[PDB]
Amino acid sequence: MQIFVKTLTGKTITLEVEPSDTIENVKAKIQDKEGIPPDQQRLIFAGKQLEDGRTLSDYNIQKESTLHLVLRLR
Amino acid sequence: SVPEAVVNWLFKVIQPIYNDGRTTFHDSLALLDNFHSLRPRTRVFTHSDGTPQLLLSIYGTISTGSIPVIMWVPSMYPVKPPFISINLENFDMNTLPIQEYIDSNGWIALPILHCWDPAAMNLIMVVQELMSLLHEPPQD
Repeated sequence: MQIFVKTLTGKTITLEVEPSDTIENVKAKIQDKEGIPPDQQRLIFAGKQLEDGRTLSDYNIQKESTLHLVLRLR
Repeated sequence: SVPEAVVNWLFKVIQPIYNDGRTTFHDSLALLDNFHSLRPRTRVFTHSDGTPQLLLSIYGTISTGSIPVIMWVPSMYPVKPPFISINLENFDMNTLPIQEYIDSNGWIALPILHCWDPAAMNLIMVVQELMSLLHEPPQD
């Protein structure tokens, strides 16, 4: 299953995922492609900030969905 | 039809949020009066750019013959149209024809929302269109 992750700089990212993939696994995949540490990542979809422990399936995220990423320093 | 405690609360939370509080209040109250299966609450909406914003949302089940939805009313309503998502809350994810109408951003692609005229449309009409969504094939 393919999904997209859009960034603030208009940049877009393509990821290969499964519906059972957790948000944490998705952040790990983003780190692999962009080198961004998971701790700086905030993923947002349909008005909600996604929780690391939940899965894509839990948010009804389907193929071709577009998630938004914003980075924050804790 | 609508408890006065709800009417008063509705007027209250709308004032500091909406640019057009009179229209938002009129349209949202009319909606609650027409569809008893819908309820209101405010919740923090997180925008794509990360900005949090407290907004009024209306939620509940709508008949199509049924689907649980969450409708958000943007602070610029009616200049900007409302937006609706299927309400996954408490469902056994092991489940829809409605899915073919959900855009990549997770919103229900209701035609009326893309062909929006802020001077002749309201929230009630939006729900009405949702009730007939399956009568036409998914556009884009």
